[PDB]
Amino acid sequence: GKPTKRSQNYAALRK
Amino acid sequence: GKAGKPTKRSQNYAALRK
RNA sequence: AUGCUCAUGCACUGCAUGAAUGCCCCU
RNA sequence: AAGGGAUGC
Ligand SMILES: [Br-]
Repeated sequence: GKPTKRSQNYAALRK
Repeated sequence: GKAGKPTKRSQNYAALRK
C-alpha cells in the first residue's frame, strides 16, 4: 500500500 | 533483485532473536 | 515501483504492531 | 511461482 520506514529503508540501501 | 518470503521458521527464529 | 512480503492482534478488507532468519540448506 | 528442513553438526 503506502511506503513505510522499512520499505523505504530497503529502497534506499537497495537504490 | 530478489525478495524472499518470511516463513514460520524464519519468523519464529526472529521472534526468539533478542 | 519494498508505494512490498509476511506474522500478530473477536475479505486473500482495514487499522495497528513487529520482522532483512524477508536468511541458510534442500526438493 | 509451490513444498520441506532447527541434525541449520
Ligand atoms: Br532445491
